[PDB]
Amino acid sequence: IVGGQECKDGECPWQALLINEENEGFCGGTILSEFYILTAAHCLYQAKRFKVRVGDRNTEQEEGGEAVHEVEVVIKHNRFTKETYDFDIAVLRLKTPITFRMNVAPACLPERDWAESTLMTQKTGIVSGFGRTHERQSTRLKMLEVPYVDRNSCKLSSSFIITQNMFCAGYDTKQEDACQGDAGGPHVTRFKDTYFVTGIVSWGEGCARKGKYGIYTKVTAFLKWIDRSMK
Amino acid sequence: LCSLDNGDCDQFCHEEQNSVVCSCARGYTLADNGKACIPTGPYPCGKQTLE
RNA sequence: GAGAGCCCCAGCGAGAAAACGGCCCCGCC
Ligand SMILES: O=C(NC[C@H]1CN(c2ccc(N3CCOCC3=O)cc2)C(=O)O1)c1ccc(Cl)s1
Ligand SMILES: [Ca+2]
Ligand code: NA
Repeated sequence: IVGGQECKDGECPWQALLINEENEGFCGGTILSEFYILTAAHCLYQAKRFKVRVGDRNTEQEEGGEAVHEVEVVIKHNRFTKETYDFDIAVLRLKTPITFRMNVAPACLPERDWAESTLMTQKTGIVSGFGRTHERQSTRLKMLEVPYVDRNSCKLSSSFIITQNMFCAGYDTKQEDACQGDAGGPHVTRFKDTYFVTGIVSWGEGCARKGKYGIYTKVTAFLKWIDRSMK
Repeated sequence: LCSLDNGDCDQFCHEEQNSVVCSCARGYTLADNGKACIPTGPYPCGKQTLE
């Protein structure tokens, strides 16, 4: 995350970290249930093999309530393409159930129509992760408030096609954005002190560049696919 | 209805037979008042953790 | 909306050194 703040104790308990063979974090995830993690499809092409860490906040100091879960099942969206990053979504089923505790709790899946009318129409959402702090990876979990950006502005701003499975969030010139390493992580929207999954960190042209935004997988278009993928 | 302050619902609001209907995400129960959402267990979805 | 042709299919099926088309989600006359 570029700019933003640290996640303080218990503030981002739905954050998951995908970790490769050398225990290096490379992508984020969002805890949905005891067995299921939401992530980006393109994150499945970064590491040879990986596990999911949850309940982590400072990677440098591994003492506390962190736990690494092995992935039983990967459920990538059949329509994902790396040429466009369209359908940038996957669901991981874990071999072992997550024990919810301090810093380990799922984000809520909203109903679609309500999500569209009530969450997507909010001023801002919250993105989080362990990724780089400029365009390089944070040792501490960070969060950032990102304004929703209208589709027409987003499309004009972009060098790549913005599909209906994507939305923009962040700032025109202000040096705040997600970055490399945050992909697959949570974009959640707050409504009366309850946080609902609204996006997946997908891609951006660099990080915090002027006249560019963060591109997120529009979770509302995938709520049905998610339900299916959670059995 | 649902455009007037979410129909007074804590979470989901839907318009049904000219009337508001509130509902809640899995892991919540609808309160007696038909509007508030009540956690069933200690770690309900979407809540920042305190202990 | 519907029907069809194809494309996709790391989920449930089936099969053959564990990203290798019957069904759920899903795309493109
Ligand atoms: O990971 C990010 N970017 C870091 C890196 C990744 N990246 C980047 C990666 C892919 C694509 N795209 C665009 C979609 O078609 C395929 C493709 O190739 C564009 C940019 C880039 O230019 O820098 C992000 C920045 C903001 C958000 Cl939100 S995610
Ligand atoms: Ca730690
Ligand atoms: Na920007």
